[PDB]
Amino acid sequence: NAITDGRALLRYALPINNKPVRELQASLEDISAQLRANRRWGAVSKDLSKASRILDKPSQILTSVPEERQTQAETWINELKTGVVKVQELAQSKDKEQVLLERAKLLNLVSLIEESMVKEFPFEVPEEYNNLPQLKGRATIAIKTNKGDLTVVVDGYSAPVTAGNFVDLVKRGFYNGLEFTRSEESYVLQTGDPPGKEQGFIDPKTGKYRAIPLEILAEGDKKPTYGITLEDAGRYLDMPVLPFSSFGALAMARPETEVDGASSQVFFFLFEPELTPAGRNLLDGRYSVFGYLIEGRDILDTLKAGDKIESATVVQGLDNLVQPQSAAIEVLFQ
Ligand SMILES: [Ca+2]
Repeated sequence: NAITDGRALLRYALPINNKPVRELQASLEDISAQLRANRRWGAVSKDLSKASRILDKPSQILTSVPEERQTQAETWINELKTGVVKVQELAQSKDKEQVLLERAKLLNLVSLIEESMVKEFPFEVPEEYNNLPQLKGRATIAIKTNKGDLTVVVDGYSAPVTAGNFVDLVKRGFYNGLEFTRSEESYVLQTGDPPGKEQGFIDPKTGKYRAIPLEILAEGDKKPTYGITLEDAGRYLDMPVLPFSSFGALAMARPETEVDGASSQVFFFLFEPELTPAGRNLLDGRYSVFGYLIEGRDILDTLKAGDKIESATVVQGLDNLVQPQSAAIEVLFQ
Protein backbone atom coordinates (compact mmCIF):
# COMPACT_ATOMS: atom_id res chain seq x y z
CA ASN A 1 0.00 0.00 0.00
CA ALA A 2 3.03 2.21 -0.61
CA ILE A 3 4.83 3.12 -3.83
CA THR A 4 8.10 1.18 -4.00
CA ASP A 5 9.20 1.75 -7.62
CA GLY A 6 11.96 4.37 -7.61
CA ARG A 7 10.98 5.56 -11.07
CA ALA A 8 7.44 6.19 -9.80
CA LEU A 9 8.71 8.00 -6.70
CA LEU A 10 10.76 10.20 -9.02
CA ARG A 11 7.79 10.94 -11.29
CA TYR A 12 5.63 11.92 -8.32
CA ALA A 13 8.46 14.13 -7.04
CA LEU A 14 8.45 16.20 -10.25
CA PRO A 15 7.06 19.63 -9.24
CA ILE A 16 4.24 19.76 -11.79
CA ASN A 17 0.53 20.54 -11.72
CA ASN A 18 -1.31 18.63 -14.46
CA LYS A 19 -4.11 16.30 -13.46
CA PRO A 20 -4.48 14.58 -16.88
CA VAL A 21 -0.87 13.45 -17.09
CA ARG A 22 -1.08 12.13 -13.53
CA GLU A 23 -4.21 10.14 -14.43
CA LEU A 24 -2.40 8.76 -17.48
CA GLN A 25 0.57 7.93 -15.25
CA ALA A 26 -1.61 6.22 -12.64
CA SER A 27 -3.53 4.14 -15.19
CA LEU A 28 -0.30 2.83 -16.74
CA GLU A 29 1.28 2.28 -13.32
CA ASP A 30 -1.71 0.20 -12.23
CA ILE A 31 -1.05 -2.36 -14.99
CA SER A 32 1.83 -3.94 -13.06
CA ALA A 33 -0.33 -4.35 -9.94
CA GLN A 34 -3.06 -6.03 -12.01
CA LEU A 35 -0.58 -8.38 -13.70
CA ARG A 36 1.34 -9.49 -10.60
CA ALA A 37 -0.75 -12.69 -10.57
CA ASN A 38 -1.33 -12.72 -14.37
CA ARG A 39 -5.10 -13.00 -13.91
CA ARG A 40 -6.73 -9.56 -14.11
CA TRP A 41 -6.70 -8.79 -17.84
CA GLY A 42 -10.02 -6.92 -17.70
CA ALA A 43 -8.49 -4.34 -15.36
CA VAL A 44 -5.43 -4.03 -17.62
CA SER A 45 -7.63 -3.33 -20.63
CA LYS A 46 -9.65 -0.78 -18.67
CA ASP A 47 -6.32 0.90 -17.72
CA LEU A 48 -5.22 1.04 -21.35
CA SER A 49 -8.58 2.38 -22.52
CA LYS A 50 -8.37 5.13 -19.92
CA ALA A 51 -4.83 5.96 -21.00
CA SER A 52 -5.99 6.06 -24.61
CA ARG A 53 -8.89 8.38 -23.78
CA ILE A 54 -6.53 10.81 -22.05
CA LEU A 55 -4.17 10.75 -25.04
CA ASP A 56 -7.18 11.45 -27.29
CA LYS A 57 -7.21 15.00 -25.86
CA PRO A 58 -3.53 15.99 -26.01
CA SER A 59 -4.26 19.66 -25.35
CA GLN A 60 -5.16 18.85 -21.74
CA ILE A 61 -1.56 17.65 -21.29
CA LEU A 62 0.22 20.07 -23.62
CA THR A 63 -1.23 23.15 -21.90
CA SER A 64 1.27 22.57 -19.07
CA VAL A 65 4.26 22.19 -21.43
CA PRO A 66 6.19 25.41 -22.21
CA GLU A 67 6.06 26.42 -25.86
CA GLU A 68 9.79 25.66 -26.28
CA ARG A 69 9.24 21.98 -25.48
CA GLN A 70 5.74 21.41 -26.86
CA THR A 71 6.92 19.95 -30.04
CA GLN A 72 9.17 17.35 -28.45
CA ALA A 73 6.20 16.61 -26.17
CA GLU A 74 3.89 16.15 -29.15
CA THR A 75 6.29 13.56 -30.54
CA TRP A 76 6.25 11.82 -27.16
CA ILE A 77 2.44 11.88 -27.10
CA ASN A 78 2.41 10.32 -30.56
CA GLU A 79 4.86 7.65 -29.41
CA LEU A 80 2.59 7.01 -26.43
CA LYS A 81 -0.44 6.60 -28.70
CA THR A 82 1.46 4.12 -30.88
CA GLY A 83 2.72 2.29 -27.80
CA VAL A 84 -0.71 2.04 -26.16
CA VAL A 85 -2.10 0.44 -29.32
CA LYS A 86 0.85 -1.96 -29.27
CA VAL A 87 0.12 -2.88 -25.65
CA GLN A 88 -3.60 -3.29 -26.34
CA GLU A 89 -2.68 -5.81 -29.04
CA LEU A 90 -0.34 -7.61 -26.64
CA ALA A 91 -3.08 -7.65 -24.00
CA GLN A 92 -5.38 -9.38 -26.49
CA SER A 93 -3.02 -12.38 -26.36
CA LYS A 94 -2.55 -12.00 -22.58
CA ASP A 95 1.21 -11.58 -23.01
CA LYS A 96 2.21 -10.43 -19.53
CA GLU A 97 5.96 -10.34 -20.23
CA GLN A 98 5.66 -8.12 -23.30
CA VAL A 99 2.95 -5.95 -21.73
CA LEU A 100 5.24 -5.22 -18.78
CA LEU A 101 8.23 -4.47 -21.03
CA GLU A 102 6.18 -2.04 -23.12
CA ARG A 103 4.59 -0.54 -19.99
CA ALA A 104 8.05 0.49 -18.83
CA LYS A 105 8.70 2.18 -22.17
CA LEU A 106 5.36 4.01 -21.93
CA LEU A 107 6.09 5.22 -18.41
CA ASN A 108 9.49 6.50 -19.53
CA LEU A 109 7.68 8.62 -22.12
CA VAL A 110 5.29 9.84 -19.41
CA SER A 111 8.31 10.79 -17.27
CA LEU A 112 9.86 12.71 -20.17
CA ILE A 113 6.63 14.62 -20.78
CA GLU A 114 6.20 15.37 -17.06
CA GLU A 115 9.79 16.59 -16.70
CA SER A 116 9.26 18.91 -19.66
CA MET A 117 6.46 20.58 -17.68
CA VAL A 118 8.86 21.93 -15.02
CA LYS A 119 9.19 25.53 -16.06
CA GLU A 120 11.32 27.14 -13.43
CA PHE A 121 13.09 25.82 -10.37
CA PRO A 122 10.35 25.46 -7.75
CA PHE A 123 11.86 27.27 -4.71
CA GLU A 124 14.75 29.39 -3.46
CA VAL A 125 17.54 27.43 -1.79
CA PRO A 126 18.66 29.22 1.40
CA GLU A 127 21.47 31.63 0.57
CA GLU A 128 23.59 30.24 3.40
CA TYR A 129 24.24 27.27 1.08
CA ASN A 130 25.31 29.45 -1.86
CA ASN A 131 28.91 28.30 -1.30
CA LEU A 132 27.86 24.71 -2.23
CA PRO A 133 27.19 23.29 -5.71
CA GLN A 134 23.49 22.77 -6.39
CA LEU A 135 21.62 20.59 -8.87
CA LYS A 136 18.70 22.59 -10.26
CA GLY A 137 16.99 19.63 -11.86
CA ARG A 138 17.66 15.95 -12.45
CA ALA A 139 20.83 14.10 -13.37
CA THR A 140 21.59 10.51 -14.30
CA ILE A 141 24.81 8.93 -13.03
CA ALA A 142 26.33 5.65 -14.17
CA ILE A 143 28.51 4.11 -11.45
CA LYS A 144 30.86 1.48 -12.86
CA THR A 145 31.77 -1.14 -10.25
CA ASN A 146 33.79 -4.33 -10.54
CA LYS A 147 30.43 -6.16 -10.63
CA GLY A 148 28.83 -3.99 -13.32
CA ASP A 149 27.16 -0.62 -13.74
CA LEU A 150 24.64 1.01 -11.44
CA THR A 151 22.52 3.79 -12.91
CA VAL A 152 21.02 6.26 -10.46
CA VAL A 153 18.80 9.27 -11.01
CA VAL A 154 19.37 12.06 -8.50
CA ASP A 155 16.59 14.55 -7.80
CA GLY A 156 17.67 18.17 -7.39
CA TYR A 157 14.05 19.29 -7.45
CA SER A 158 13.67 17.69 -4.01
CA ALA A 159 17.27 17.86 -2.77
CA PRO A 160 19.22 20.44 -4.78
CA VAL A 161 22.08 20.87 -2.30
CA THR A 162 22.49 17.16 -1.68
CA ALA A 163 22.16 16.10 -5.31
CA GLY A 164 24.43 18.99 -6.34
CA ASN A 165 27.13 17.88 -3.93
CA PHE A 166 26.95 14.31 -5.26
CA VAL A 167 27.12 15.26 -8.94
CA ASP A 168 29.98 17.65 -8.18
CA LEU A 169 31.92 14.92 -6.36
CA VAL A 170 31.25 12.48 -9.19
CA LYS A 171 32.63 15.04 -11.68
CA ARG A 172 35.70 15.62 -9.52
CA GLY A 173 36.40 11.87 -9.62
CA PHE A 174 36.02 11.61 -5.85
CA TYR A 175 34.46 8.15 -5.90
CA ASN A 176 37.03 6.61 -8.25
CA GLY A 177 38.62 3.59 -6.61
CA LEU A 178 36.56 3.81 -3.41
CA GLU A 179 35.46 0.55 -1.83
CA PHE A 180 32.02 -0.56 -0.75
CA THR A 181 31.25 -1.83 2.74
CA ARG A 182 28.27 -3.92 3.81
CA SER A 183 28.08 -5.25 7.35
CA GLU A 184 27.33 -8.94 7.76
CA GLU A 185 23.56 -8.86 8.35
CA SER A 186 22.68 -5.49 6.87
CA TYR A 187 20.45 -3.91 4.23
CA VAL A 188 22.80 -0.91 4.01
CA LEU A 189 25.53 -0.74 1.35
CA GLN A 190 28.00 2.10 1.98
CA THR A 191 30.76 3.89 0.11
CA GLY A 192 32.39 7.31 -0.08
CA ASP A 193 34.81 7.04 2.84
CA PRO A 194 38.29 8.21 1.72
CA PRO A 195 40.77 5.40 2.48
CA GLY A 196 42.94 8.00 4.13
CA LYS A 197 42.58 10.22 7.20
CA GLU A 198 39.78 12.39 5.80
CA GLN A 199 36.09 11.54 6.37
CA GLY A 200 34.81 13.37 3.31
CA PHE A 201 35.69 15.88 0.63
CA ILE A 202 37.98 18.80 1.50
CA ASP A 203 36.75 22.06 -0.06
CA PRO A 204 39.84 23.51 -1.84
CA LYS A 205 38.60 27.08 -1.24
CA THR A 206 38.64 26.57 2.54
CA GLY A 207 41.02 23.66 3.18
CA LYS A 208 38.37 21.94 5.25
CA TYR A 209 35.66 19.27 5.17
CA ARG A 210 32.80 20.36 2.91
CA ALA A 211 29.81 19.64 5.15
CA ILE A 212 26.33 19.73 3.63
CA PRO A 213 23.08 20.38 5.50
CA LEU A 214 20.45 17.76 6.11
CA GLU A 215 17.91 18.43 3.37
CA ILE A 216 14.57 16.60 3.35
CA LEU A 217 11.45 17.71 1.46
CA ALA A 218 8.35 16.58 3.35
CA GLU A 219 5.25 15.53 1.40
CA GLY A 220 3.09 18.53 0.56
CA ASP A 221 5.71 21.19 1.30
CA LYS A 222 7.19 23.53 -1.30
CA LYS A 223 10.64 23.92 0.31
CA PRO A 224 12.87 21.23 1.80
CA THR A 225 13.39 21.18 5.53
CA TYR A 226 17.04 22.03 6.26
CA GLY A 227 19.19 21.21 9.26
CA ILE A 228 16.63 19.28 11.34
CA THR A 229 15.10 15.81 11.33
CA LEU A 230 11.39 15.61 10.61
CA GLU A 231 10.96 14.18 14.12
CA ASP A 232 12.72 17.17 15.69
CA ALA A 233 10.61 19.52 13.53
CA GLY A 234 7.58 17.99 15.28
CA ARG A 235 6.74 16.08 12.11
CA TYR A 236 7.65 12.49 12.95
CA LEU A 237 4.51 11.23 11.19
CA ASP A 238 5.14 13.13 7.94
CA MET A 239 6.80 11.28 5.12
CA PRO A 240 9.55 12.44 2.76
CA VAL A 241 8.81 13.07 -0.89
CA LEU A 242 11.84 10.79 -1.47
CA PRO A 243 11.29 7.94 1.02
CA PHE A 244 13.47 4.96 1.84
CA SER A 245 11.11 2.15 0.84
CA SER A 246 12.49 1.42 -2.62
CA PHE A 247 15.30 -1.05 -3.37
CA GLY A 248 18.37 1.07 -4.10
CA ALA A 249 17.34 4.36 -2.54
CA LEU A 250 20.52 6.44 -2.35
CA ALA A 251 21.09 8.62 0.69
CA MET A 252 23.72 10.54 2.65
CA ALA A 253 25.36 8.94 5.65
CA ARG A 254 26.14 11.26 8.56
CA PRO A 255 27.06 11.00 12.25
CA GLU A 256 23.94 10.27 14.29
CA THR A 257 24.50 13.44 16.33
CA GLU A 258 25.41 15.78 13.43
CA VAL A 259 22.47 16.47 11.13
CA ASP A 260 24.69 18.76 9.03
CA GLY A 261 27.72 16.46 9.04
CA ALA A 262 27.50 14.70 5.65
CA SER A 263 29.90 15.18 2.74
CA SER A 264 30.79 12.14 0.68
CA GLN A 265 29.77 9.02 2.58
CA VAL A 266 26.63 7.65 0.93
CA PHE A 267 24.56 4.52 1.23
CA PHE A 268 22.10 2.47 -0.75
CA PHE A 269 19.22 0.94 1.15
CA LEU A 270 18.42 -2.52 -0.15
CA PHE A 271 14.75 -2.33 0.80
CA GLU A 272 12.80 -5.58 0.69
CA PRO A 273 9.04 -5.47 1.36
CA GLU A 274 8.82 -9.22 2.07
CA LEU A 275 11.22 -8.87 5.01
CA THR A 276 10.29 -5.35 6.17
CA PRO A 277 7.83 -5.30 9.10
CA ALA A 278 4.67 -3.25 9.06
CA GLY A 279 5.44 0.15 10.54
CA ARG A 280 7.90 2.99 10.20
CA ASN A 281 11.65 2.57 9.86
CA LEU A 282 14.48 4.56 11.47
CA LEU A 283 15.64 6.15 8.21
CA ASP A 284 12.82 8.29 6.81
CA GLY A 285 13.05 11.88 8.00
CA ARG A 286 16.51 11.28 9.52
CA TYR A 287 18.79 10.73 6.52
CA SER A 288 18.50 12.53 3.20
CA VAL A 289 17.53 10.42 0.17
CA PHE A 290 18.62 12.19 -2.98
CA GLY A 291 18.19 9.57 -5.72
CA TYR A 292 17.22 6.05 -6.69
CA LEU A 293 18.82 3.18 -8.53
CA ILE A 294 17.03 2.76 -11.85
CA GLU A 295 19.24 0.07 -13.47
CA GLY A 296 21.56 -2.51 -11.94
CA ARG A 297 19.29 -4.08 -9.35
CA ASP A 298 20.91 -7.53 -9.53
CA ILE A 299 24.39 -6.00 -9.38
CA LEU A 300 23.57 -3.89 -6.32
CA ASP A 301 22.51 -6.93 -4.27
CA THR A 302 25.88 -8.63 -4.91
CA LEU A 303 28.12 -5.73 -3.84
CA LYS A 304 30.07 -6.45 -0.65
CA ALA A 305 33.57 -6.38 0.85
CA GLY A 306 36.35 -5.75 -1.64
CA ASP A 307 34.07 -4.35 -4.30
CA LYS A 308 34.71 -0.85 -5.46
CA ILE A 309 33.68 1.98 -7.73
CA GLU A 310 35.97 2.16 -10.74
CA SER A 311 34.49 5.31 -12.30
CA ALA A 312 31.30 7.36 -12.34
CA THR A 313 29.84 9.18 -15.34
CA VAL A 314 27.33 12.01 -15.60
CA VAL A 315 25.14 10.50 -18.31
CA GLN A 316 22.62 13.36 -18.36
CA GLY A 317 21.95 16.59 -16.53
CA LEU A 318 25.41 18.10 -16.08
CA ASP A 319 23.96 21.41 -17.29
CA ASN A 320 21.74 21.46 -14.21
CA LEU A 321 24.74 21.65 -11.87
CA VAL A 322 25.28 25.23 -10.64
CA GLN A 323 28.62 26.08 -9.10
CA PRO A 324 28.78 28.87 -6.49
CA GLN A 325 28.22 32.23 -8.19
CA SER A 326 29.11 34.67 -5.39
CA ALA A 327 32.32 35.94 -7.02
CA ALA A 328 31.22 35.44 -10.62
CA ILE A 329 30.09 39.03 -11.32
CA GLU A 330 32.88 40.80 -9.42
CA VAL A 331 34.85 43.39 -11.37
CA LEU A 332 38.51 43.76 -10.47
CA PHE A 333 40.59 46.87 -10.93
CA GLN A 334 44.34 46.27 -11.04
CA1 LIG B 1 38.93 7.99 5.85
